[PDB]
Amino acid sequence: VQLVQSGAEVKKPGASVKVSCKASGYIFSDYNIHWVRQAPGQGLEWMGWISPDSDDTNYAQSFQGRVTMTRDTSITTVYMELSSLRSDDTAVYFCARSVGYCSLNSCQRWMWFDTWGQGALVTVSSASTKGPSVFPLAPSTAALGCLVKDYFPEPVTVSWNSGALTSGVHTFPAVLQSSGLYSLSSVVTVPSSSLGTQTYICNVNHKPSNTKVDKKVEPKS
Amino acid sequence: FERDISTEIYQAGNKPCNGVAGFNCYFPLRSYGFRPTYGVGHQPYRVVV
Amino acid sequence: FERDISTEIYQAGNKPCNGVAGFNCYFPLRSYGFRPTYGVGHQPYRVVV
Amino acid sequence: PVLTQPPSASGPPGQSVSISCSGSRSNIGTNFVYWYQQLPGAAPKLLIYKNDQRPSGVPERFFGSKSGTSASLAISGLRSEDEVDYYCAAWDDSLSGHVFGAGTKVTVLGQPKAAPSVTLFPPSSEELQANKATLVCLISDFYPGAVTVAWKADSSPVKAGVETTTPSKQSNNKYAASSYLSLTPEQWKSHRSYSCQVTHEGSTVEKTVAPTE
Amino acid sequence: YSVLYNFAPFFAFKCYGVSPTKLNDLCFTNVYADSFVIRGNEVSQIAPG
Repeated sequence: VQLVQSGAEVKKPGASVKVSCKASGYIFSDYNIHWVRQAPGQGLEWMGWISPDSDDTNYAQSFQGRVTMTRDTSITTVYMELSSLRSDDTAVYFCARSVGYCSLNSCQRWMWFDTWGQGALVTVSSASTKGPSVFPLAPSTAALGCLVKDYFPEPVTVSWNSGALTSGVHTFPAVLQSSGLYSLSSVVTVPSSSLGTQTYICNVNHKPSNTKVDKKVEPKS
Repeated sequence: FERDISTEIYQAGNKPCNGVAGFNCYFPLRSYGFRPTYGVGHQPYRVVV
Repeated sequence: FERDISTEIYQAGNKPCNGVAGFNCYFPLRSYGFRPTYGVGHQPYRVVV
Repeated sequence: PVLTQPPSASGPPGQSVSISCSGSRSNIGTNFVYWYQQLPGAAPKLLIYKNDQRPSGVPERFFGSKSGTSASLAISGLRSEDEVDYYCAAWDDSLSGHVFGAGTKVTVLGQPKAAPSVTLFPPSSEELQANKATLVCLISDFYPGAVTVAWKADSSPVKAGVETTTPSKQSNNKYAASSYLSLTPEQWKSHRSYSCQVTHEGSTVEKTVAPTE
Repeated sequence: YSVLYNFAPFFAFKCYGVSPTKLNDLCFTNVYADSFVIRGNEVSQIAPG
């Protein structure tokens, strides 16, 4: 079976998310679907369950006015609507297929989740959208990095000289600051046989902006 | 001709099972099983009096 | 409601074994042992019926 | 409320490790408990239901148990897949909703202590002609996380808008961190040298690079 | 059936058939008993059917 769903990007607080868990491999009239969120560090939180055949939705005692449900049959999907979001529950949402059909709250005695949907990275942030920017780094053999700062939306693909001459690529996590922007770095392990005679070119690719820049290294000793 | 809606666990031993069950006390409610792959004599009928 | 015992050597292949082992003449008795280091499920339970 | 769980009941491989899941009167003791298996950075899945039977594909080695108010799962021996988190959950009539666990992590009994590899990376002249100077200090090949990062500009310790990252997972099973600041060019020209204080476990490894190199 | 209660709480009292709480006056004709020790990972595998 498959529980595939789309991935919504970063959105400002005060709006509603839009993710649809597509149902396939089974009939959409007997399997109850469940929606949960998973914050890092702590455990899991339960939101509610949806009847597949009728609009019979029962909600938890945690969130009542924030969450509102609707369903459809011909497309065989589900609509998510979380009005007035707050930036305190940045978590990945999962759709879990549970065997068994029930309509009342007392049914939750022989209920379990067999398979769960894959990860859909969805969060809320106010960071502005920005195109990729490449800045060089002076070498100190000698090694140098590729500083990429203030790019949105994430992520970008690091293509060191378009794959023509690269070795020892590294990945770095994005730092957290009060501005909300994020940065990326890529340092390559290179020998001392090419320092000033051959110049290194670092290129990055960003899909939503469709723009590209380049750096100009000036090695000195 | 009487009605009974109880969720309290019915004890079946010696210790008072007010809210603890699993050792010697059983839950008085159980679920039905209605599969189309079952026999003809194990199919649900919607009966009305 | 019947009891049986396996003194003979089980035949898992094609080899004449009436007191000798081999790659197919497996003994039908496998060791368990009681050590106080296994898990609770691996710890033996006493079943009377 | 939430089910009480131990933080980390880790155990060495080769012998059985017992994990407990203690609840309340209404959280557990009247319903059936369930145990959920989740890979790190992936979706969870069910391990055992109703304390008696397991799904198809679930190995028999696994076992589940209950004690009236606490649930226990039994695993015998740890392997390359048994370094994963264990979640315990059930349902209650008090809140009329699902009650999920807190979180438990088990690990085998992994690199020993080592020396940091500090690289001093001055900014290029493209940043200086952009009227800025981003000073960075890149570190790799260290485990565990004990690098006491500090800032010393050889005139006065100044910290303002410091962007440093935690030691995260690398591609060579090591850790890496950095130190980012878009410093003004006059502040960098006013300081004769910049040496990032890299002190791991006491055995510090430091380096310095002249501005003219 | 007083020996069933004063020998500590039992881990797996789950069984299929007549409940022992109503066997006080239900006299029977023939009955047999037997016991064995098996791994606790298959103690739930001892059930009719």
